[PDB]
Amino acid sequence: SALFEPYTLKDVTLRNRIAIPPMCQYMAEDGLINDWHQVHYASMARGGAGLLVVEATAVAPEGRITPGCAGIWSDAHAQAFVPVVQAIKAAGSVPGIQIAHAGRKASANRPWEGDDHIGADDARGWETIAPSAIAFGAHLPNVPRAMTLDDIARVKQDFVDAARRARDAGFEWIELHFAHGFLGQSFFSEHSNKRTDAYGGSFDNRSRFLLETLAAVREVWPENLPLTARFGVLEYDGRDEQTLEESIELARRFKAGGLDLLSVSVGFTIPETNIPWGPAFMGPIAERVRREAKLPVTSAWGFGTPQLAEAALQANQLDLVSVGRAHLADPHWAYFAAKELGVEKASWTLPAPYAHWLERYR
Amino acid sequence: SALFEPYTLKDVTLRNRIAIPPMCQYMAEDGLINDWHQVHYASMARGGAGLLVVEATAVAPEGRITPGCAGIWSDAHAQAFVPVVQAIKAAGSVPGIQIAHAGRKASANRPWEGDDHIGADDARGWETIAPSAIAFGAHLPNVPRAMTLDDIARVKQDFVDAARRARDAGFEWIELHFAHGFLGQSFFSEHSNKRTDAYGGSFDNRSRFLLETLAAVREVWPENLPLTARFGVLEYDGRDEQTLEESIELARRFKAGGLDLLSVSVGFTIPETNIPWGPAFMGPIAERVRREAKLPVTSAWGFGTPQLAEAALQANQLDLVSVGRAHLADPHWAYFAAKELGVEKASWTLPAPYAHWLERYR
Ligand SMILES: Cc1cc2nc3c(=O)[nH]c(=O)nc-3n(C[C@H](O)[C@H](O)[C@H](O)COP(=O)(O)O)c2cc1C
Ligand SMILES: Cc1cc2nc3c(=O)[nH]c(=O)nc-3n(C[C@H](O)[C@H](O)[C@H](O)COP(=O)(O)O)c2cc1C
Ligand SMILES: CCOC(=O)/C(=N\O)C(C)=O
Ligand SMILES: CCOC(=O)/C(=N\O)C(C)=O
Ligand SMILES: CCOC(=O)/C(=N\O)C(C)=O
Ligand SMILES: CCOC(=O)/C(=N\O)C(C)=O
Ligand SMILES: CCOC(=O)/C(=N\O)C(C)=O
Ligand SMILES: CCOC(=O)/C(=N\O)C(C)=O
Repeated sequence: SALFEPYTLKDVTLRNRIAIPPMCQYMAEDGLINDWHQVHYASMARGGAGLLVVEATAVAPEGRITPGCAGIWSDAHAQAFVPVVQAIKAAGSVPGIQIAHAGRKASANRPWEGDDHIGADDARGWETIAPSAIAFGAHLPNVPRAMTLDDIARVKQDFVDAARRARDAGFEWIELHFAHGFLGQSFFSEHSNKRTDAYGGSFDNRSRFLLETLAAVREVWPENLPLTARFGVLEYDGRDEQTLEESIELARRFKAGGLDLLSVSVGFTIPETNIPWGPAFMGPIAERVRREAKLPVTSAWGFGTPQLAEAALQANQLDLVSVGRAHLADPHWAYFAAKELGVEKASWTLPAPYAHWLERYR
Repeated sequence: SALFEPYTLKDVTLRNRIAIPPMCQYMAEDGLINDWHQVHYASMARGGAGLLVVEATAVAPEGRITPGCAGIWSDAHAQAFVPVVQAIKAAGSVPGIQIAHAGRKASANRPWEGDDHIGADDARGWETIAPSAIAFGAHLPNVPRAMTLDDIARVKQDFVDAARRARDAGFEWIELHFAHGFLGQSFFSEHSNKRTDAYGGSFDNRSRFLLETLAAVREVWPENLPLTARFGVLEYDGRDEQTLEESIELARRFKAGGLDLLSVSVGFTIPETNIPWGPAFMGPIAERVRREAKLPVTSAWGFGTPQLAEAALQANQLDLVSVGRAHLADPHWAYFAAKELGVEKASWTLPAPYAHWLERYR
């Protein structure tokens, strides 16, 4: 089965094509991860996935989505990830991390605590920053402060320092969070970027923050470890053909700038959209980005059955299949997929203390 | 659903009727558990089971099954369990432990490393002890040393010391391992016990080691925490009616000795048997023990589907359903069962960072 073929990118070899995409846990305190994350990540890595990308980890305190978000804005924050890196590697998986800045969608409650912007009377909140002083709307009404040129320099340096820390902590795969309506995506989109300086207006200017951040990270991230990004390539806002064409052109520039793989997603920049949710619906879009930009890709949002994942690889729509929620339901989902796809010795997707007995359960 | 009704025994309340029975991991070193066990147990506890009984933990070095078995024969060994106890509790499950002595089945290889008695030239092996100098046979040919009265006194004290260490580590539930052909079971069975002293021959004599060990443990284990045992009530050796009658009588004497619940199993004392493996095959046997000995029971060996578990509880065959291998396959099996049985808010079997999203997946 294609899902269980290894994948090599730079010096990193994944044992199969199953990637666990970044999934915020909202369980950190002051950015510091803890026993929640340690067990959560170690268990999923033992489940068999070849790559585990750690959740959106803020490059700066105001770049957290919520008060429960992980951070990597100090060396002490980075050192807290070391046992997670070690547990993922000990399980035979590859440890990655998504480094992030939530932009105008920051200072929000946890999803099971309202999911909305923290009110001004709640001392847990903080001022948000963005390309322009314009709110997302809906449940995120807080108007962000428009970034200064010094803010732009500072946030870029925060991404550099976050990448340096991720490198030194032993991560073997990095993903820049340029998707999902957060800071990077909001620089690209004309919905959110009304700037009149070098960072807004034209395609070159809207791309500039993302390309400059990529280039700055490229200087500190090892050439032999995959340098990746997540990017929303369309919004389902009635502008899809033009937006996809521009996003694919930006992907070409990412490739020229040393990007090794693109996690293809939806922008989620504004709420006034009509996303056609369905099984594997991103398949054709990821395939178009992969083929037209000539870059390996992953995607998510409905590939979480063994046959859907296998079909996407066979059709050369994806290079890795990201499977998120199914791994929250079952940390050993990779083993479940190996069984369903008839992999020889499927139980040995898991470590010996499980595999021995489940082979004989069979 | 009966499977998701709470259960109270002494001062302990389990949130549902799903118990994870003891399952050796073979990953300890010199009896000390480590990060294998920490993640393994914490992840299963977060999966939703109401009770998690930690694997057979040796009361003495020679009572391990294998060089990978956990031990609790010193205070340092007990302290290693504290983070496991606390992680199970933090997940909302109840931490138990099975304390054990492998008897003539000790000094064996891990199951995926031959599963057989360690060879005499292998430096990892040790001298085994048993009621009588008689080998199990088959893949376990080593002849054990017949225990003296001094050995009997010492092993009993080892069980006492282990129970006191388990108490201080914070376990809320203890299970004495009198099953599966190990030391306790082998004192009961005429196949393995040929003694001519007070500990062999008659039913009273064969029961004596088990009753005296239970009574000695009772003096140090808190009256307000469940005191349980696992015991093989038949062998499938052509002597089932007589053996089950004797085993049920011993269960009555365990109850008179303060036992709160019996984990009903098969003896596995000798290899020359014909065990009729099948779904829920222990149901009728556990029901007979429960009704005739008037004692709460659990059992295992084929209850690991949601409907089989539910049916056994509704028929009053069991008070708790032990589900072992299904939790190695999926450490969130309790959530899978809640979904299959149509429990309201089934996703909230899991902690919020999973439950919130799986409710909406639905
Ligand atoms: C709990 C949760 C947290 C998420 N956090 C992140 C995140 O930190 N970064 C990110 O890029 N996507 C995040 N996402 C989106 C997922 O990576 C993924 O795209 C989504 O779950 C769809 O894939 P699936 O259908 O396999 O679940 C998150 C999704 C969930 C359910
Ligand atoms: C890996 C493994 C380890 C086990 N270790 C123990 C043990 O330490 N003590 C015990 O009493 N039973 C042990 N058993 C037997 C189980 O507790 C249980 O009775 C068996 O797995 C049957 O239940 P199931 O059909 O739900 O798996 C073990 C079983 C397995 C698969
Ligand atoms: C068998 C492979 O798994 C392991 O050894 C492990 N984590 O995966 C540890 C720390 O014991
Ligand atoms: C809905 C698009 O945004 C995401 O997927 C996300 N992070 O990227 C979270 C934490 O929800
Ligand atoms: C029929 C069950 O066989 C097993 O796997 C087992 N436990 O589950 C053993 C041998 O310990
Ligand atoms: C909200 C549930 O969180 C937990 O269960 C936990 N351990 O289990 C923590 C706080 O780390
Ligand atoms: C075959 C019966 O033995 C067991 O289940 C056991 N412990 O009790 C193991 C395999 O470790
Ligand atoms: C509640 C819907 O869950 C999702 O689709 C999701 N990821 O899978 C989000 C919003 O991040």
